[PDB]
Amino acid sequence: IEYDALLVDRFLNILQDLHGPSLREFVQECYEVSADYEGKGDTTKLGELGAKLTGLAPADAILVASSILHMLNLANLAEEVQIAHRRRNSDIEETLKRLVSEVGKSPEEVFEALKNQTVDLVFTAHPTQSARRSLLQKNARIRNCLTQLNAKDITDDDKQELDEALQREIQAAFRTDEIRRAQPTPQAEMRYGMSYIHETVWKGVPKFLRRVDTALKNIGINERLPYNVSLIRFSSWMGGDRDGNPRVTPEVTRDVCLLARMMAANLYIDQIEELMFELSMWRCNDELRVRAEELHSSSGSKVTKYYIEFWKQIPPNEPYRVILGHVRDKLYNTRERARHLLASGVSEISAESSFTSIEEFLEPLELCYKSLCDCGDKAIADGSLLDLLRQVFTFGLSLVKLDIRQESERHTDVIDAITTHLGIGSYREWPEDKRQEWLLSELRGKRPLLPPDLPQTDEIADVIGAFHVLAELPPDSFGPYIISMATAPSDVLAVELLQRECGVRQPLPVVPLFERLADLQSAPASVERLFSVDWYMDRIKGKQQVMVGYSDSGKDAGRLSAAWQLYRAQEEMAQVAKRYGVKLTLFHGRGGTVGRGGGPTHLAILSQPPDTINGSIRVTVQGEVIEFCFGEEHLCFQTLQRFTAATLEHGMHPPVSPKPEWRKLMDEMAVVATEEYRSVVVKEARFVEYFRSATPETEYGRMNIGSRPITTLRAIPWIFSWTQTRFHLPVWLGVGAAFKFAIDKDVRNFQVLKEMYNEWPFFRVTLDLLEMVFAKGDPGIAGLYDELLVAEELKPFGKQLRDKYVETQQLLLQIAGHKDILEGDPFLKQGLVLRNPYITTLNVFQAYTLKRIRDPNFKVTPQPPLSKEAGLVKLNPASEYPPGLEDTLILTMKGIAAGMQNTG
Amino acid sequence: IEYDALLVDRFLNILQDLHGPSLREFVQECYEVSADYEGKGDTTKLGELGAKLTGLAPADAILVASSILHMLNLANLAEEVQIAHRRRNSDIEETLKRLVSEVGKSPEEVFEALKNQTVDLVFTAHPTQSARRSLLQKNARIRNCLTQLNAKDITDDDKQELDEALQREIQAAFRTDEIRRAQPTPQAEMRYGMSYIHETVWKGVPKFLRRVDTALKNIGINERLPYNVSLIRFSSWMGGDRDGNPRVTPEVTRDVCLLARMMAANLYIDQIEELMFELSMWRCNDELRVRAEELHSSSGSKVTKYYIEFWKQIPPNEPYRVILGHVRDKLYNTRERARHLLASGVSEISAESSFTSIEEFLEPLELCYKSLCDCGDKAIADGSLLDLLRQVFTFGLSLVKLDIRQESERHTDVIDAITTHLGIGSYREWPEDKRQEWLLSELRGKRPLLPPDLPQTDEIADVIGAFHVLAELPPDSFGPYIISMATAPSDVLAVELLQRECGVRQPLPVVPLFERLADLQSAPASVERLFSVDWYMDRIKGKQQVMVGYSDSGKDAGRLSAAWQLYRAQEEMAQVAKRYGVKLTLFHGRGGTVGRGGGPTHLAILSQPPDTINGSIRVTVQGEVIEFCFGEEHLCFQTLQRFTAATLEHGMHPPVSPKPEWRKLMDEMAVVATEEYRSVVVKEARFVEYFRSATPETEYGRMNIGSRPITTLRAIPWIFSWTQTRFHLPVWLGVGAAFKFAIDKDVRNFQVLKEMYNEWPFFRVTLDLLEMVFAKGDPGIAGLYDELLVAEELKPFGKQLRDKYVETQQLLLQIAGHKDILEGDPFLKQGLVLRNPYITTLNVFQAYTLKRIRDPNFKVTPQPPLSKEAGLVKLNPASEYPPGLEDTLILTMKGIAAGMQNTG
Repeated sequence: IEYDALLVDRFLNILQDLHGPSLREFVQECYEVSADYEGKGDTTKLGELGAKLTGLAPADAILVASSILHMLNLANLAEEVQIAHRRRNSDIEETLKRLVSEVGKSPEEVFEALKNQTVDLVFTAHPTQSARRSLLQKNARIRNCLTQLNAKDITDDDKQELDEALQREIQAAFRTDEIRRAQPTPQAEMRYGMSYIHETVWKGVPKFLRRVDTALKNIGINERLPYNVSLIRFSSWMGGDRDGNPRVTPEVTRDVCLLARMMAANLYIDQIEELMFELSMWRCNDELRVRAEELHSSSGSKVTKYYIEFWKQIPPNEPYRVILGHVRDKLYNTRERARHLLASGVSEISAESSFTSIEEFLEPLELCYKSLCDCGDKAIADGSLLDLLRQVFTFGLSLVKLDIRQESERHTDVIDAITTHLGIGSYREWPEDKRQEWLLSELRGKRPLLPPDLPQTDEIADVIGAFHVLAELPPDSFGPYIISMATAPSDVLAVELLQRECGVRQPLPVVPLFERLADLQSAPASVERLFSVDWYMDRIKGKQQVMVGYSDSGKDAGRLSAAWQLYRAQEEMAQVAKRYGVKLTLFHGRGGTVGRGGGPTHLAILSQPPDTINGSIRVTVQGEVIEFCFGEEHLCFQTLQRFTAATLEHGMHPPVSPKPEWRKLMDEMAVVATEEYRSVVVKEARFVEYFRSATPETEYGRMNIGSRPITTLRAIPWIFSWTQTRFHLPVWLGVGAAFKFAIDKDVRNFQVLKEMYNEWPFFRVTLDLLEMVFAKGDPGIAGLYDELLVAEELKPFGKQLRDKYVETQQLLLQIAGHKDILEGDPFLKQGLVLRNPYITTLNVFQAYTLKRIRDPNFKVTPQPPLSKEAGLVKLNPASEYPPGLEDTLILTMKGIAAGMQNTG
Repeated sequence: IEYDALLVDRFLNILQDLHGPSLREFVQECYEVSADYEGKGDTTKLGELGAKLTGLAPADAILVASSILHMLNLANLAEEVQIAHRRRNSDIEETLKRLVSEVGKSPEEVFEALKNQTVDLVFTAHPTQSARRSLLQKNARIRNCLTQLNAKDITDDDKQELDEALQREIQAAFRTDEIRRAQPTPQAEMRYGMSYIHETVWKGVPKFLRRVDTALKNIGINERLPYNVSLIRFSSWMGGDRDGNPRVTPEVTRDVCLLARMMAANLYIDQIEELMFELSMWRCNDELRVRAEELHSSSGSKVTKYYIEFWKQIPPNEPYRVILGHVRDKLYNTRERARHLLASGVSEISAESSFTSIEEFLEPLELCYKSLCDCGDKAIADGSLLDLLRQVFTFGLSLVKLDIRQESERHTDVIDAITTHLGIGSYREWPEDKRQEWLLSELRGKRPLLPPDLPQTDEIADVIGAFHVLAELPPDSFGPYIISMATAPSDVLAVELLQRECGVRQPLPVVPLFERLADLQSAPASVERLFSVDWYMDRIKGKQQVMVGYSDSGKDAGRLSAAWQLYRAQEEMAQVAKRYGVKLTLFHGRGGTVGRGGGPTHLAILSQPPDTINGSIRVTVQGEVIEFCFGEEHLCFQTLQRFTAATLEHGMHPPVSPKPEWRKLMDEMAVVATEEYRSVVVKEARFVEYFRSATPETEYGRMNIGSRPITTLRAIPWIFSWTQTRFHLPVWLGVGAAFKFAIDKDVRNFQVLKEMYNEWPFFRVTLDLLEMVFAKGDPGIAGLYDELLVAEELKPFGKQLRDKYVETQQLLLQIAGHKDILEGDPFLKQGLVLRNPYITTLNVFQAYTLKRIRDPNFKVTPQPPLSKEAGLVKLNPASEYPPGLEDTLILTMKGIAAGMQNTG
């Protein structure tokens, strides 16, 4: 609550210096009026505030909007810092002690479990990130300045300077345009998510483990965690996922996957280069002695004058510096090899001259470790050496594995053209049992099918291309090959074919994507049918993985229905696997907002059926969230902490399995929910009309968050639209009726709901999330958009919804036993209280802007300029909307999303 | 005394945890014992240790030697922390206040003077760094872990993980052979001293400067210190100084001056890259709008796939990023250019393709700074953009300038031979008057001289070739050409010629190096003569530099004499200059030890004739001192602080000019101090034998410190010798007599001696330095080497010096009015008490070790190996001296060197 006033005060001043009191006063007022609204709760303020803003001139409007955006951002920044300081002044050491003590588990059990556990976090570039790298940068700088600013040992002059620092970064950020003017490229996006790896996660992982070691010893286990074990791994979709996005061509993958390999190569060099300086021992293994001597006579060259450190030949007097040096040289060709490959077509540098596999890079390293531990000096080995070893297992030769995605109907096109051409029918019109026949005969065969004279097609080729590249690059640089909207088992085979048929060394594994409601239901079906194919079941080798999507599930049905459906689905799927003895691991397509399956990490894991993780899980970090989770130091350390602590516990101390009673009621409710949902968003004709009216869903594409070039469509904008209007329709629409039903059915059921909310994790967490949403909603604000945009005829329709909101919230609070929303979290409300008034301003602002943009005959009374006098307006060359209107709008969305902490 | 134990304690725990509880104890005992002598004086106990020590197995002798070495080392580490942590609770701001407040100066007068001040700190690689470069890395590591381990906001886990690291690091340095086996190379030496630049000084400079900006504000001036103004500058000798060192071929010169530019260009990139992410405003100069418009308009729309950031074309909406990006590329070439010129022979990268002059590089950067200013974002410009500008004006493209040093005679060798080969006789035999006449006319001629067919010694080449390398390399990468042993005006005119006769664009400026007493006295004349030759005066352009040695200077003549002479030297020289209106600046060849003109920065600059410094001053940093003065960041900041402060005062608050009485008496004691001096080193053949008899001089080389191979000895080895044996004979020799004499010549002089040590800065510092010297010398250890290595013959001669020593020390304390030594510095004495007992033990282990070499028939009763065991000793294959002696001797030196915190 302190830093808040600090960052804000600072900003307000800069504002005044750059633009003069007049304007600083305006922003100052807006807050006041919004306050009276958020405080006394009198709706007259919103209308008054509206008069204040509709008068502003283009430049002032763009400024005013921008001003609130920055203040809001700052708020979030202050909050992070405050959270960090507090909580230091959850934790594995905790969960271990708790598991061993309370739950009582042999430390060996823990240790083992820990060893056999792996949480793969895959970053994805879903258009969920609003801020641009430019501002995200200034932020990390302000965070850092704000921290050192609270240093309890900095002199006077010291502080004085740090302050000046904080201010100019604030001003610099204020001075840059936050409206990304062009759509990013797939390569640019990968360069974004990558920034975190070589800036916070790279040197983070090793530290995280050091703590996981300290913890282990604190529980008795006087043994560090083996460096080969990898508790957490990072994968990426930036460059691999090409579903619905034509811009991710097969070359884009070569480039991004090559560039990433160069970065790793580069990082490790700094590692080794120094490591050499540290391992200056001479007492070595009988084994290392040999290995070293050989490299001594083999090199013989020392003329490397361009080497800053360790230029002339290293004497065998320093055994490790010898091997390390070698490893380094090979590392340079690996970096340069890639450079050329990227720059020109090829490289003079030979394949054998560089590292092409992880084993090739480990053998030398591992050697030093053994040598050290053997010749005594183990501790010296457990130092920087142990850290590097861990990095290699976590990051490997290409910072992160790359997944691949593509809707199967594309694979059908390819396979169909191949059959048509060869004169053997239309694979398309083939019955599933027929396709499985042909496809299985082929997989068993030995004779090539891919005809060289095959008639290509931009897409029929774009897909073959992808596969080829998969063959070019190493086997390790890739993750699984996901098949969007793929149903029948033939769909998984058609890919198994193309992989080998397009020549692929170690064909990557195939994993289906069950997201649409329907697919999630018939999910355990296709799953079993697939384990019934001998060939497959045989090449699979026990290990199997399937991806479950959280976004579209509740888009076509309720949130409640979907939430339960995904539970059931991954619940059964876990048996259809257990029955066929396959280690099925689930890939969770969790978003940023609760509406798309998001929410606190430990809670989300706890809400998953018992016995369906067992130390193996993949989870998506959608764009925006990457910032949230690994933006800072401590932040990253928490995300890693959180994930492994939850996954570990969910295994050795599973959640409760739903009582038969609950299941029945749950299944029954889910129906009511979906019937309630589809009834209004689907069955109601004029709904969509009302939808594209009371919300800025239409203007979503203007922000330019991604590189993807209507009722039945898109989900990110869907969630977004109501998050802006602060209504959250989608997140709760079902729940209203689902509850009233279980009660109107039998009065005693109410006591059941209360029973569930108190004993069933899935259910408590599900409700607990909806409370947070309601805590960020405001039917008042929703009404304003209605009144201003929604037509007269359907005006009353809005009110109905407005009522369902309230009704659902009461029911929600009763079941939970809360007399007040977020009655549980006091600080979470404190924050809101400070924020809300700023958000409410941007709301009213957005509301009237849309009003002006849509109704060109909406008269307004223009006020006199405020800022000291525009090119600020000329920043948007050709705009379809009049003057400041566009930029202003993009700004409001930018900020409202900021204050809310969520884009979509 | 805090870490003083913390560190030592863990060392032992590791020591016994690695070699057996016995060795830990033995080492303990040897201190326990030696602690008694230092606290008693009965040299009787000493003999005991000697017996035991020599009776240790070769392997154990090493271990026991290294232990006391690594221990003593630690003491120096814990002491560096004990100072920071306690000081963190001299200063320019202070000095600026004291000047405007107390001295009554105009804040504008102080600012102005600060803009015209400059302090060139010249790093050199003298064989003074008796520390392994591989060991230094680990010391820094330790210091860092010691500081952090003593924070307050760290947790228990944090503390345990840190203390854990701090040990594995101490164990790392121990498990590493501290004796360098292969002698260094000129390239390896420039590399050692260079690390400090990019590892500390590169970032340090901008910081120190901002602070100065802060100070200037904290006293009035609300304007920053212009970025083009450089308070400090960095220069090197490493690769340019070839005096006395043959191994520095003219190739090594281009070699290092090339590598340096590759590093400079390199560092600049990391900076510029970063600053590209910062400056992201869209507002700019009409000038910059135009400029950036062109760059974007041209240079295609190319993408650089191997570029991590800003790979694609930059939009012109980011003016600053356009220009800066172009600077980055220009930078990448420059970095690649030199990279090639080193490794291969030439480069494809064009001349225009990269940066050649600082102007090319500045022009753009300055364009931005002014653009940001004009457009209101001065506060933004003063951020990272200023720091870079400050670096550019301080490091240039070379990073550090290079001085070239060659003995005067070596230039005669050439000129003499190019006359002998031509018609006219011999230069060498010509009278000085002749030399000037000829050389002058020759310099005014138009017809060549240097004959093609001229024969060439392996020496006449090494000098003429060097002159060619200077022709090739760029003018900005060179300092002056320093003529060691400068004597007469011809000496300068000879290089003035040779230079033009070997073809040089910008003939480096030539500067005399008056180092022998003889030349010092005559110096003022020479300097005036050179100002007399119209030709020279015209090429001088008003400025003039002249170095003055301390090392060899105090060699021929006693310390006192030399010290006084040097004063008069610069005293008159200044007057001469002043007479001809020449901005004479002096280059100070200050050593590391008091014997080579060492001591506290401020004290030193203080003890210099008033009105000789003012504008500028150059100072050397002899190898060992570099680690000192720039080892840590806090060290660097303070060093910069010290110089600029001291230097600023000496200008506005000059010291007192000696009183005629003082002058006279000084001159007198001067001759008396040399008399007693040379009389024992020159006018005595019995001496030379005692030297090689009592001090381990002939062992200096066994350390492979630098690459450089009676009066035939250098300064360093000289002092090194008497410093190990704790006698420091060369530093106090003359003094004793100078005093006694003036005490007899008259009694009123005792009151005049005291009267001087109170009011005259120079006379004070000199004695104060001495007191420290004596504060380290112990005649006990002095004579111990007699009864062990001194010939029974001149055994008394030794005891005769013993009495002069003690007589001198006594009289000193009398003049200073002190009871004890360092009486006025409880900290230091407290340090000797805890450190000495260790140094002693090493002296004991050294005096006997020298005998086990000098006297083969020395019977010593062996003992059982204390450690748990061969290969240790077999680390030195080809060694003349028996088993563990070769190594133990070098070790005992290295160890004592650390104890005394000085070598040469």
